[PDB]
Amino acid sequence: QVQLVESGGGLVQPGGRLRLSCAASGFTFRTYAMQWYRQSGTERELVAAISNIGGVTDYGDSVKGRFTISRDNAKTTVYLEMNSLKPEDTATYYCSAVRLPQRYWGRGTQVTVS
Amino acid sequence: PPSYVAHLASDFGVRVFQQVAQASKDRNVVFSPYGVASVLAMLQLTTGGETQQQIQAAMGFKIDDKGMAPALRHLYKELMGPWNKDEISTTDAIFVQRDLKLVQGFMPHFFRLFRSTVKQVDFSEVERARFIINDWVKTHTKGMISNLLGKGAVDQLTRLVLVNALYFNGQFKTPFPDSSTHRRLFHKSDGSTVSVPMMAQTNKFNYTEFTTPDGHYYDILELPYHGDTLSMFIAAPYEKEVPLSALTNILSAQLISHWKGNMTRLPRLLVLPKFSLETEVDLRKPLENLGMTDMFRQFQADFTSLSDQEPLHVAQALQKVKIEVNESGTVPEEIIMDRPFLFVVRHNPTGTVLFMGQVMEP
Amino acid sequence: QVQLVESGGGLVQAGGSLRLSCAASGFTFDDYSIAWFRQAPGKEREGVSCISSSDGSAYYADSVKGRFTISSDNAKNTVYLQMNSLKPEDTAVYYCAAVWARVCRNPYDYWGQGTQVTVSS
Ligand SMILES: O=C(Nc1cccc(-c2ccoc2)c1)C(=O)Nc1ccc(Cl)cc1C(=O)O
Repeated sequence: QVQLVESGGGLVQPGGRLRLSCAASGFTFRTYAMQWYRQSGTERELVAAISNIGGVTDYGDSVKGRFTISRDNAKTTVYLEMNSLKPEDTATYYCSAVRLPQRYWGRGTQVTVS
Repeated sequence: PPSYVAHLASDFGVRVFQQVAQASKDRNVVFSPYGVASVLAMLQLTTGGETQQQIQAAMGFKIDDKGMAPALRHLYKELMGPWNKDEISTTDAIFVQRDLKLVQGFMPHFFRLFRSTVKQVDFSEVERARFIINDWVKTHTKGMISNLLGKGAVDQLTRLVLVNALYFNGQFKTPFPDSSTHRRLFHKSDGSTVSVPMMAQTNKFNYTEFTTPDGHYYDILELPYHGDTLSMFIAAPYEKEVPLSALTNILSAQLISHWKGNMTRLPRLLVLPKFSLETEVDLRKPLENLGMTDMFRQFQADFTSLSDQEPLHVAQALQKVKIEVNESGTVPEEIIMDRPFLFVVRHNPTGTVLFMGQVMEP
Repeated sequence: QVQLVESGGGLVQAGGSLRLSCAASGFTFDDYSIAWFRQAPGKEREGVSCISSSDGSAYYADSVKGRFTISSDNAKNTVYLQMNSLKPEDTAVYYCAAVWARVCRNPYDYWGQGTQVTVSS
């Protein structure tokens, strides 16, 4: 029943926009922190992370102020606004819900830029 | 809206607390975010030029602008207005060398906005000047804040000092039973242990959970005070291995209002240590870290609004707070606050963060 | 083009004395507030001495009061810092700054490149 299904990915040209999304189900969304990762024969690197409420956000060094993570707990969704995309950002972007020590993962979404 | 300054003052004050808590890890701290904003707003009128801009940039508003000072006077009579005289008391005061020629006409302007004056003492008689300031602070905190200016804090070269003192002893809306007060172990930052008295009360407590972006979650309770205007917010990590540094380093006055918003009343048995904490905070490093560096530096500070005859700079900027949480006596699932926790006293109608601190060892 | 040129620095034994001079070109020190600053290793730039144009009074930092003197010779368009009984702590880059204000305070209009004062024990 616990499922995190991400969407929104696609192919864009350098400098393009992308709006990620991940529908959640099967657990208490309101109490979990939501995150976003990425991978491509490498390790999964943290990109964004948000607190369950209050809007406390956290980002990796490569994202700078280009990605913004948000959430709508009533609609049980975490978002990722991706602007100013660059060849380094081409990766599979995974979502994840964490209320330690419990973590749930998504299936991923492929983001590719020229 | 008059509540527009209450949020700026509290957002600025909580930011000051973060600098204090960062420098005061493992040590007890009681602090007043509204207090440092109220006295720094007074310092705006005495400064000018670049020094004044550093303050206004960090506080986010100008005391000169229309309605700002009247709103702060309305906010003061708002917090010290519901007959809290025996429960809460504060005082703001700036002290400058007495034979220093001040800008003519500035004091009536300073008085028009704050209904107080900048006080003048002769710092060349060091202990007399230290006594006059300590007596002024003590008589204005109902006798609760003693020796704010410690021996050696000022000498004969001191020319300008800023002091801020607050006492708080608010009674909860529903008292903790004196019979339920028991001795229990408290776990400290270093992993050691100490037995301390803790109150206890089962009730329908306004509660919510809170998880930081890294997955660690927290318990957050609201304890109403008598009068239904003020409340104390308790917050601590669920796991004792997570330091309170994680909470305070992302702390915001806005975040506290989000906690209160997502709260629901649940039947809980709460045990909470009694604490009586008194802290003197040297505001120098915290205010410097927020860009207010000129005011403390000789021949760099711009106090030309207060004096354009001699140079001036802030020798000392000190806040001393004393808070007391007791059973407030009059005539089920558990939450154990047996680890370093954070407390916040809040005026819910205005969102003003009156008090804030960490209990590392009650 | 306004230019301030400090001189007089150098190496001197602890307890020694040195006289710094700052000459002005392109303007005159008259009715400017004048201050000597210094930047020691591991420390910020800190005020050393000040002449406030409001009345010409001299002011000194706590660590140099009674040891240093500041003065201005408008017939020579020069400002001086007499440094007596120097201590190892007095080692710093010493530069002069003028500001068109009644008292010494930031920001300053002009300042020189500075001169090195080194005090050995
Ligand atoms: O403060 C004052 N004068 C003064 C001058 C020099 C030194 C000191 C001083 C006090 C303690 O240490 C030094 C005080 C004063 O006249 N105030 C006031 C006047 C009228 C009204 Cl309506 C209210 C106030 C007030 O302040 O509420």
